[PDB]
Amino acid sequence: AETKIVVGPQPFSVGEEYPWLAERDEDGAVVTFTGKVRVNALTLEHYPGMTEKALAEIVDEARNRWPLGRVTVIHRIGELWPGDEIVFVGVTSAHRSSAFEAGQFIMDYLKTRAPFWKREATPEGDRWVEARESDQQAAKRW
Amino acid sequence: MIKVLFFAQVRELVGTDATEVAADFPTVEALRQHMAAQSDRWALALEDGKLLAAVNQTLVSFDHPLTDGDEVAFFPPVTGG
Ligand SMILES: [Cl-]
Ligand SMILES: [Cl-]
Ligand SMILES: [Cl-]
Repeated sequence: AETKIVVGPQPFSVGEEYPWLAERDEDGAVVTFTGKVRVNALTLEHYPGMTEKALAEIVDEARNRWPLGRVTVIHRIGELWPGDEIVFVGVTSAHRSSAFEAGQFIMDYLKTRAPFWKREATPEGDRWVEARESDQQAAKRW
Repeated sequence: MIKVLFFAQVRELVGTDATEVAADFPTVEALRQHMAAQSDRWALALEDGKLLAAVNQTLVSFDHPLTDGDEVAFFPPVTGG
C-alpha cells in the first residue's frame, strides 16, 4: 500500500514511472494524468517545507474515500516552457470507477491547496498567472 | 518566538521573505491583524479576502490557535498543476 511523492526540478518519464505503479496483480485498474505547461517561459515559486507534505495529505484523504493500491504524485519546480510536463498523478484500485474518481480528486485538491505559484516572463516583464474560479468550484464538489 | 513566512505577491508587497514575532497572539487572525497594522503596504498585502494561511506546514482556518515555536505562512491563492 505504498505511496511515492516527489517535488523537484528534474524531468520525469511516464515510461519509467508506470512499471512500479502497475506491478501488483491486486491493482487491476490503473489511471494516470499528466499536465503540461500551456511563447513565454514560466517559473514556479513554491514553499519547500510544505509542498511534499501537502501532496501527502491529499493522498491520505483519497485513501480514506476510496480503496486504493499504489499511488504516485510528482510536481516540478523551476523554469519551464509550453509543452513541458509539469505534473504526474498515478492511481490504482480494483475497479475503474474508484481509480478515475481518485485521480480527479487529487488534481482538484492539488490545484487549490498545494503551495506553488506560476509567474510568466512576458515582453513587458514578469506577470503572475491568475487563479481560476472554475478550479474552486471543481474542488468544492468533493 | 513565532516565525512568519511570506510568498509570491504577498512577499513582494511586505518587502521581506521572513520575520519573527513574540508569542503574544491567541490565533492566526490576531497575528494577521497585528502585522497588517504596521504600515499601509502591510495592510494591503494582508487584508485580502482570498488570503490563505498555514501553521506548521498545514493549511488552516484563521481561527487556528498559535503556540511558541510555530511556523506561520501567509500567501495568495495557489496556481500549480
Ligand atoms: Cl487541467
Ligand atoms: Cl475532472
Ligand atoms: Cl485590526
